[PDB]
Amino acid sequence: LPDVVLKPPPLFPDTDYKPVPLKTGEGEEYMLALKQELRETMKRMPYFIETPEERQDIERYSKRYMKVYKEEWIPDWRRLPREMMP
Amino acid sequence: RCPDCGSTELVEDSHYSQSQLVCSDCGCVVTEGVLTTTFSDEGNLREVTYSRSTG
Amino acid sequence: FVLVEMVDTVRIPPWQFERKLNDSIAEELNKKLANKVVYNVGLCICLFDITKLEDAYVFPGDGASHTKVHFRCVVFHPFLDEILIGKIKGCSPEGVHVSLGFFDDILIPPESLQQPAKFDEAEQVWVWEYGEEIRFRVVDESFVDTSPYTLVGSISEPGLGLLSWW
Amino acid sequence: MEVKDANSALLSNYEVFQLLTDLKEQRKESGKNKHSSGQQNLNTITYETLKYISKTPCRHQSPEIVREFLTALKSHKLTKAEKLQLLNHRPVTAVEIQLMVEESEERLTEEQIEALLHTVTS
Amino acid sequence: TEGRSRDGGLRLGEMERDCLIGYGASMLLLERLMISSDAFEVDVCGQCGLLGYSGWCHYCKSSCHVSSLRIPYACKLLFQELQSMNIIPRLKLSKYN
Amino acid sequence: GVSECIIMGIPMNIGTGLFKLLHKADRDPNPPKRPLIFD
Amino acid sequence: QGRFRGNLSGKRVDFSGRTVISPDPNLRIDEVAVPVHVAKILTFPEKVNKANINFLRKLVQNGPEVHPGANFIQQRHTQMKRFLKYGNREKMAQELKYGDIVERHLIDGDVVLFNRQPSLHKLSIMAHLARVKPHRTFRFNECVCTPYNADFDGDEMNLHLPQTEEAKAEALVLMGTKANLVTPRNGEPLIAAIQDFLT
Amino acid sequence: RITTPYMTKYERARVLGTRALQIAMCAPVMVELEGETDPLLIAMKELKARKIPIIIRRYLPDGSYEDWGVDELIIT
Amino acid sequence: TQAEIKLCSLLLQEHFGEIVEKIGVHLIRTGSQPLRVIAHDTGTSLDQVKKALCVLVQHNLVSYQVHKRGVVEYEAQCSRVLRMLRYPRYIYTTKTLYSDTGELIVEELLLNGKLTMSAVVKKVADRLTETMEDGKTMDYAEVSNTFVRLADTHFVQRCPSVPTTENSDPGPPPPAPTLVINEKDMYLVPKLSLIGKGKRRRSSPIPDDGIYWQANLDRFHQHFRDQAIVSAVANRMDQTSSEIVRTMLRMSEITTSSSAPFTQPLSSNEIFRSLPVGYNISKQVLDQYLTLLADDPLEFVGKSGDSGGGMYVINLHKALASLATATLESVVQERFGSRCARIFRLVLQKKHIEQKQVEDFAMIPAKEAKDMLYKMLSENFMSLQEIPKTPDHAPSRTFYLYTVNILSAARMLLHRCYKSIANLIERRQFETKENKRLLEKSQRVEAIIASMQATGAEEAQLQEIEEMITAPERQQLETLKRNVNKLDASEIQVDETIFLLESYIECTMKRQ
Ligand SMILES: [Mg+2]
Ligand SMILES: [Zn+2]
Ligand SMILES: [Zn+2]
Repeated sequence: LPDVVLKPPPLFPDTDYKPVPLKTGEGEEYMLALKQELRETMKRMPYFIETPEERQDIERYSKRYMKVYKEEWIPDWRRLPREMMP
Repeated sequence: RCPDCGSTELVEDSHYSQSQLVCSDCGCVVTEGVLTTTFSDEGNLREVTYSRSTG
Repeated sequence: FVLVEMVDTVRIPPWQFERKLNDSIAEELNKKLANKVVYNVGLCICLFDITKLEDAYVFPGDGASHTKVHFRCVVFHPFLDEILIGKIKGCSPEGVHVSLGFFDDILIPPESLQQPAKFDEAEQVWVWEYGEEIRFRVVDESFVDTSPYTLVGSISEPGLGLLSWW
Repeated sequence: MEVKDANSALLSNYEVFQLLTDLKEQRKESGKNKHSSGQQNLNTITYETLKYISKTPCRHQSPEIVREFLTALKSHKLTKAEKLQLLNHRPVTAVEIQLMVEESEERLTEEQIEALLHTVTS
Repeated sequence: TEGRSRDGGLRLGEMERDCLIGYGASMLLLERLMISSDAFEVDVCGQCGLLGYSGWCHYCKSSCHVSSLRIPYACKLLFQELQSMNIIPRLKLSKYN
Repeated sequence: GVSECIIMGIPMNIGTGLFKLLHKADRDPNPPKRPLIFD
Repeated sequence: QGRFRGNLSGKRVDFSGRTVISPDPNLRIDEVAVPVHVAKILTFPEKVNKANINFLRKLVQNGPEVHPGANFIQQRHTQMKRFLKYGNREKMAQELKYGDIVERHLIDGDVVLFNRQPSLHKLSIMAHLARVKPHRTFRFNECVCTPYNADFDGDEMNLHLPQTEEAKAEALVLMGTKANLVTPRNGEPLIAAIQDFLT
Repeated sequence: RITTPYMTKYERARVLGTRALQIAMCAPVMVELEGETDPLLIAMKELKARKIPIIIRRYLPDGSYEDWGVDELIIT
Repeated sequence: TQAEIKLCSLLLQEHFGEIVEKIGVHLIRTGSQPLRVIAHDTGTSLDQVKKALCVLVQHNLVSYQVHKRGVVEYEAQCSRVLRMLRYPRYIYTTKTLYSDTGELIVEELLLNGKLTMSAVVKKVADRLTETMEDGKTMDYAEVSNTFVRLADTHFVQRCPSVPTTENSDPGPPPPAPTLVINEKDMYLVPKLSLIGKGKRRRSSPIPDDGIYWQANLDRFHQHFRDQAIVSAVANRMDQTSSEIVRTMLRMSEITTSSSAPFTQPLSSNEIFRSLPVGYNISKQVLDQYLTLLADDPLEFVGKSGDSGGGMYVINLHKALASLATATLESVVQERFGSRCARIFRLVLQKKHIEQKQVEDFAMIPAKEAKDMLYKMLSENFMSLQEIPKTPDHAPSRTFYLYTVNILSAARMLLHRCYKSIANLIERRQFETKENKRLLEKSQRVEAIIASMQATGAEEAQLQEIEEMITAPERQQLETLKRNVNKLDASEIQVDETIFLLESYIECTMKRQ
């Protein structure tokens, strides 16, 4: 007769095997730094569609002093169908 | 017991085919309605004994 | 504070039919959202105005009136930068307990950023000196009905100078 | 139950005080025992917040007063949050806008503070 | 229950409901077959479409879309029985207006 | 359908359940609005 | 015996009755005689309002042992039911407030559904104004037997009592006997004279 | 306004029922009742007096509606 | 593909935005769809749909097709969406193969999808200008040389070309240009005569129009397969043998299609001359190496003929299957254990086997091996045949033969890797979001330095950078960072594993 379970199995059963330590070297750190810098570069690039800011109420002159500016790229419309023009 | 007056004089009396508990002091009902098995169901369900249940 | 565009259906019992509909709507709405925080919205206070008041339906059930109403009411919900001036009603060692004047004793500043003499040693110490103001950090809401709170926010007091009181 | 805008439009504490006084006088003019007995919470919040506001210098303002204050501050190109907080606190002492209030760097200009306090007194 | 030997009330046979429909007494029919036979109160989360309790939704782990609804107890029993068979009934509520 | 309406315990559309009632109360839709000064 | 064919298509209800049928020509064709014993059992929950406060007070004063009385009282605020067999009913009547629920006995003028077990056309079930009588059987005017197809040969006659003002008015207006003189099949009047009246 | 100008029996039944339910909840009365304790008697008294503050909202199948006051409708 | 869709949604939300990822997910889930139904079903405006479609097709993540009545139906490329995860590895392998100029070339191609000669050389020169100082200038000459070298190595290929609308159907324009791909100009680099220098961002007509160039990730995957194969060979037999395999694969890089069961026939005589002079070897030693690699049970290489001395061929499909089996045995060993790995390899060698045979051959007693068999069966790695003695195939009256299939286990393991990467991205994004307050705090403390960094930057504020309350909070930040770092690196490592399994899944599939 299997014993009746008085308290359910834990949300996490502890594991006997541990994860292997990751790779070490100049290549891995270069990988990581490259990926992290890529994160910001793709954030800054115009291909990153910024979400529309909202829930701002009233007007002021200070709006003109905290303006964030960035250039806007354009696609090649001869490769793109004409239907998708803004 | 009576929730308001605290009187423990709760008596069981049969109404027009309704089982309920009413306090004789304040005539306030503390528990009404009862659930009983019907013959159509008692004939289908099967009774179980302690021995066969425990194995 | 801030106005919120609030939309709700209000049920008016028939025994108030003699009164004007708008006034009964306002009274019921005031009774209905008083001292009651709204999840991800803030602490509602009182009704401001009633914008839209459409037809009053009657249902085959209760038999009273139901009117869908668009309106505006004021709530408390800082914008993570607002300056507050509250009173210290208690101070736990892990964090002081400030209360806005007669408003709510639910804003808990964890004492972690004032001048580097930070310790509340449980004999009710306001501050370690070299009617208390507040810069509000964040807001948070939760559903308390986890069993058949919810607006606290973190509060920070940096080196504002505070020449009036050290 | 749905809310369209949690930040539709910020309002000054003067409008809050005005609406609260109007609600108080109407409610005492519309004294009903049943509805008040059902929910005291509206009475408590109204009375407590009204007392809290009246303790502050939030009284003795008018729509003309606050509108002229806003127009005067508009030339000063200050952020609306800080000017609202000023009208919420009435800073007559220079130190509050100097240190207590934010955006002190590059914005006080060490000459606009006097006019700021003058407008506050108004 | 069944009858006099079991202190049971009368039975609205299908024909009686047919006559009631023919008259068009919608509210009378609803009251007779729901209020006077088996009335129950249920909570439905508009997001999940699933039943809830005490104005709470376990499946959605929330209470921001609950609502009250009167129901026949037999209907709720049928819903739960169908749930047991993994045929989950998702109720899509609509405003009365 | 009526069958499920009885099953679902909701009023049927046929008969008295067709039209909606409206309580003729003294009301002023779109009442005058208290203007905000700060905005 | 399953759910679908057993309890979903049709189901049993309470607040009903079944009694032997018997004629009574001294009643209007929209009226039905109800035995007192059934009247003392069937109760209609009346909401205590400004119009009928004194009426409900008197009915409560009568008690359950007298016919124009009540069996239960439900308070507006708390949902405790007060059974009128015990406790001074005069204090209880003086304790009445508007919005309370009083389960008064079936009294004169209450709209009551009246039906026969074999149902063929819609006139098999109607609504009548109930008048209480000291005898034991359901009585009504015989000019109404033709829609019911009853013949006073020991037949049993089902009685239903609505518990809602909306339902009560629906029964009175739609299935009122005066409103269903003609069958919908061909507009021929079903309620008319019968044997010993034509003669 | 193209539907029937007569006030059908279903409309009468539902209006009378809702009015009786309302007055049963201590709703205001406009027909100065003289000792009529039954709500429905007061309801049809109101209907005869044509002083019922209820507006029928007839619905066409498409969704379009039209509103008729009880006084505007012709009772039989 | 539910895990694939989830991971693709996470990646698209991370890299491009929200309205774009909604449309991408809808296309992935629905396949080919016209634009109007896309806008209607997604609940989005027409203009936002246009924006998402253009930013997607510019990077060649989605395409369009023409159908009856000239309708334009858009389709998504879920594999292409997963491909952006391997961008850092592509950058690393380009940086190793060639100078950082080619690294920036491929990086800009990935971040721009397709670029012309002028655009790519201008961008690369500009980005190379800031990497240096002292007034030196980059010229378009070296950038052009590196780009043409990359294209000739087939790492960069031309976009499908816009067909000549004047030559075919002059008149009513089709709704879409209907681009076509031409094999012979995928590497035909046009000349840019003009040479100049990129601006160093002081902040104070087109000779190459119609031709666009994109990273040829097929070349990257072929080179990565080469690297994996030579790494395995070096691990097993000898470094020199792996060098020989790498040399012959390099010989066959351009001569063989990306999808080939076998490589070209290569003889040891030309292998000797093609070998770098650094490896001091003799002809007979080369012959012995090649013969023993042909005798290697891993059967990476094969003779396929005795002409031209020792002529040899490599087994692409066999080598990929061997690599997949090695990865499978490694992961099952790491998660279950050494003895369960022994059982797995034993059943790998013996395709059909009974349970007691496994016990006897692996020398594992009862109640221990059988639990491993039951577990590794329940994890869908293992299959049972249920050979019956009758044809009712029913109760205790049939034999059960253990049989493990490489393909199914590889497929499910690929799904598991997808879900694992989804979990890692979810955890990193959740930890980033819950600490965005400290993120903005650190951003502000570094902005105090960066903004007004040389103009009026007093030293008397350098000591005020730590004055902000992040002094203990940086601790948390550091932990977050390393955790973030760890997660990213771990995810990248797992990505390589996917390239293994998918490669097998790609090579085992012919798509007739
Ligand atoms: Mg008979
Ligand atoms: Zn009591
Ligand atoms: Zn839910």
